[PDB]
Amino acid sequence: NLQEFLGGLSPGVLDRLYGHPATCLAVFRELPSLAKNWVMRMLFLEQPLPQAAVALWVKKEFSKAQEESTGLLSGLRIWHTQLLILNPIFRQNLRIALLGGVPSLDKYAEERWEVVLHFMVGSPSAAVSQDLAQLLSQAGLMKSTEPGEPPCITSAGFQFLLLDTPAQLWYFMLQYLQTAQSRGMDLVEILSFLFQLSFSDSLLNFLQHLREFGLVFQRKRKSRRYYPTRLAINQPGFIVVETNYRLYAYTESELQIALIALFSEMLYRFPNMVVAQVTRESVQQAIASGITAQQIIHFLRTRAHPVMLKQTPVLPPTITDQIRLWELERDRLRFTEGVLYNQFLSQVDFELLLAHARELGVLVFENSAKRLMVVTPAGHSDVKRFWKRQ
Amino acid sequence: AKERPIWLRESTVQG
Amino acid sequence: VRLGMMRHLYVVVDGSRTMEDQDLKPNRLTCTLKLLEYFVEEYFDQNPISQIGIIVTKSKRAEKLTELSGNPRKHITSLKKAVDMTCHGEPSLYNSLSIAMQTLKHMPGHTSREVLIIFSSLTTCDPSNIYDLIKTLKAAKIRVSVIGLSAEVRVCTVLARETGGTYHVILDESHYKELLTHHVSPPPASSSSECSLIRMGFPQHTIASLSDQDAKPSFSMAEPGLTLGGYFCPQCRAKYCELPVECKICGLTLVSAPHLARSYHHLFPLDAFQEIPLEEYNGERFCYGCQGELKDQHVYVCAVCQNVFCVDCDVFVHDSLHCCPGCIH
Amino acid sequence: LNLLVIVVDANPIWWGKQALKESQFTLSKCIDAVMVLGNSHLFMNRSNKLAVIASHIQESRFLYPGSKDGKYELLTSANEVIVEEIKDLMTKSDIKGQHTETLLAGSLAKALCYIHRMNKEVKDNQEMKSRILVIKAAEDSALQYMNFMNVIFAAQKQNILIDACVLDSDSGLLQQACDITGGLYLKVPQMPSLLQYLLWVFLPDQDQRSQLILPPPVHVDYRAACFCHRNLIEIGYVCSVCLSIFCNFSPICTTCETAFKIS
Amino acid sequence: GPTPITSQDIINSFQSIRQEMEAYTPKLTQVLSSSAASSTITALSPGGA
Ligand SMILES: [Zn+2]
Ligand SMILES: [Zn+2]
Ligand SMILES: [Zn+2]
Ligand SMILES: [Zn+2]
Ligand SMILES: [Zn+2]
Repeated sequence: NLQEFLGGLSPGVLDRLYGHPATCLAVFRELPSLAKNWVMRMLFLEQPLPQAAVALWVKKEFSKAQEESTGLLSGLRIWHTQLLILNPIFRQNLRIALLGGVPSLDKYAEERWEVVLHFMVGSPSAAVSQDLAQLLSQAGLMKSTEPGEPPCITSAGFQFLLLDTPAQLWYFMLQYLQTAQSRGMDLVEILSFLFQLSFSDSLLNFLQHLREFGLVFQRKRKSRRYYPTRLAINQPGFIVVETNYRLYAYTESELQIALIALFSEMLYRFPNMVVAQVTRESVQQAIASGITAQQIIHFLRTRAHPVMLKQTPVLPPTITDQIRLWELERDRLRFTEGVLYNQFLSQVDFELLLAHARELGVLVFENSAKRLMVVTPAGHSDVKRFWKRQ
Repeated sequence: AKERPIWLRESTVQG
Repeated sequence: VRLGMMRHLYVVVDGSRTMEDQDLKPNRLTCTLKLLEYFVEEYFDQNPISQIGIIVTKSKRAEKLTELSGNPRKHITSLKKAVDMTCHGEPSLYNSLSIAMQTLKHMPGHTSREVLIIFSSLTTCDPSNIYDLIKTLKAAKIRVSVIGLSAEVRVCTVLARETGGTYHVILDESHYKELLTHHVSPPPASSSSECSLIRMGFPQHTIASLSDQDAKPSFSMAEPGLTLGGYFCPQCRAKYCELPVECKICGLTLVSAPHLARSYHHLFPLDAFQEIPLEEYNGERFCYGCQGELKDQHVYVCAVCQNVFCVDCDVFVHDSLHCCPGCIH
Repeated sequence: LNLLVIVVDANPIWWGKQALKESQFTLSKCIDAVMVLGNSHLFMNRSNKLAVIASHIQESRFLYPGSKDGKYELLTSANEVIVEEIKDLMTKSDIKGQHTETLLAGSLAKALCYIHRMNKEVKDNQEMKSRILVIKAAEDSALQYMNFMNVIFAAQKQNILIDACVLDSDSGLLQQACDITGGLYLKVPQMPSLLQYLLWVFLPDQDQRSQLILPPPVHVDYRAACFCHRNLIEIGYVCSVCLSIFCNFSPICTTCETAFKIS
Repeated sequence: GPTPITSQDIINSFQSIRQEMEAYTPKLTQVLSSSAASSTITALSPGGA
């Protein structure tokens, strides 16, 4: 999540991020319910207050909310104990925010995002861009190994495909932000823009990337002014699932058919319907490719035709159950590397070694009756050294 | 009033 | 028309088998219970000094589900319990009316006695003739206003008109709310009905005098723990947890000042506002009451203040606020 | 979401007396505190909406239905409309010696219907929790008790809070209102520090007010007085027509003209 | 109802307030101060008034 991302940042970058007022408002908005009040309280105050007082302002009931919000803001480093005054920059910058100091767009965003997904799968008709190709490949969801040949999709790439467009886009931006620092792009500049969007050379490159994903659109030959799309700030289903492992996809887009074809066999193609059968051969292939069963049920669940919505569960339980069993069937044998110790002549010392292995956290399985245990090879030397020491 | 058994009523799959 | 400010109304509900039938969306018995809760909750909200008592008549027997009281929460609780009632038997109107008459016979003259019978099964098996009872009711000045369900039964037809009440039938569930909602208002007092002054006392809420000095510990008066402060009485000197409750000792009604002020809007009903669709020289595009643009060809005005009120404002003013905003000035 | 409504009592006579007194507290600061209080509320979340209402001896008018200073653009518009609107109302006004007491029930009546007008407009998906942050600044009017009493009940029926924040005089009638509807009450004695009371006591919404420690409710004296005298009476006599608290036994109560029969 | 309880002052007060707000938007400092805001918090404490 967005708040998750801010927490995983250094104090130096955070204070830099708390620049123009719009950022402080953006970070303020995500304060869950309580801390928003606390921010307003100690906003006009220039003198730190005791930590005990904050604790006693929340009734015993719903006390857990008092601590969790406090921990969240401590992570955000909004205030400091100073022994709980807010950051002088945040207080000042926030005070600036607090009285101080269309239909075409959505279609464009949906289409431009789709072509990226088209490229993700082996779709010959997809947008081609060297920067985009290396972006996805370096994003951890694609791999080429040969610049001349088009890249394939990694194990995580297939899972990314099934995720809903909101989470599908957000995960991509989250990966984009992390790699921005590695490639030499300042994280604060891009991160600050995203917040300001919700309402320089680095931005110009960043804006071009955002234009490529379809989140932003200048419409005026790349003018200074841009018009963000709906997805930039941050739909009815079409699949009918039958009890006999049949999917009737009411799809006109080639991408959705490509998605459904990942984990099912396509039988017939009609302009507003495609007949797909969820055969165990396909699903096992989909699971082998990297997909997780929960995603398949979720992917079919979210794109559920309205007719199935009235039924509960919308997906017939046997289909959902059967898909899971197909997943669990593959992993019947849980392979786990380890080192086995037998011929435990020292029965008394076997327990001592057992206790030592447990303390180190290396032991995986043990059998007291047979006086044997298995330890991962990583810790094999440690136990081997312990045995040699005697 | 003679409700269905647990196994038939709700899924028994671990997942 | 002078109304009965204080009224003692009994909501007699039939536990007949016909209530089992589902002509409406939910079970008929549940629906009446669900909606009767609205009337009970709303009944006191628009007449505090009044008191209500529910009766359920099933299997030819009329059992007092709840006695006369002033706490809507207690009555509503019984309604929730009655949802799972067996609802198997045949009602007896004579039994129901007789039960109400006994309790209402001893009521003070000033109060306006009433009864509301929710009739569901057209059949009425009774131990004795009801026409003798009907004569007694008129001498007892009890207003019985039946609300039939899916039947214009003759027996009830004479009952309402002969006894002075009003008879109605449920055209549909939505119409059902209108019928009961009408009975919420204090029915006008007829020529036969009389009025008299009623004694009452206003219980001043009291708490610990000065840091638990000369404190007044006590638990309640109808697992209540000790209470630092609570309503007292001019005469009982008894700790009453909540108001308005009749003195368990004096027999004198205890009621706070706001409750009496709640019913004044009945005395001074607001004159309806003439509806003129065209602008009619009204140069204010925004409604005066709500300062919102009028997107409809509709306007309302008073006879004194002569202000402009949209449909939303007029619907609100005559529904809840019971007063004209601007015309107050 | 929440629909806050700041029914400010901008009484020129009282606020003007402060100007003549040349006290530190002044109306301009009060509107700023309301302004900052208003900005913070919307600032909490996008879905929130607010409204501001003034009061005067004549009539009460709504004060509310790029980023030059750098603040949020939306808040910029609210400040402009409120700043200009209040000045017009204060500067322009007639004179009526007979009527000099501030009116608040009328202003509230404009507030209660606004939520209902706004409650209809809001879509079925989103449930709204409206509130009225009445900020009284002058004594109540005797003739307005009945009118004010009807609006309060309308609020309770529709579940709108009245968080009275009276100052410089404890309004016995207003403190009654906040109790009936579940609203908060507060008699701030440090008028210059008025805003900090607002951000603490009044700013948090109802869904969050419960999970918070706030000043305990003040005792409300539900006094009842006879219509002869206007003196507190503990045992009152009323008739089933007037429903009028009366001093002592009379053969017939004057307001009724009923042919009361002895017994 | 039951709830219980010169001319130039209206004129004098009305004119004085009329000229008060010709200076507006003092929000930067006039609305609150550290001393004034802090005093309110202390009052809101259980010990405070
Ligand atoms: Zn008593
Ligand atoms: Zn209107
Ligand atoms: Zn009027
Ligand atoms: Zn008297
Ligand atoms: Zn009278």
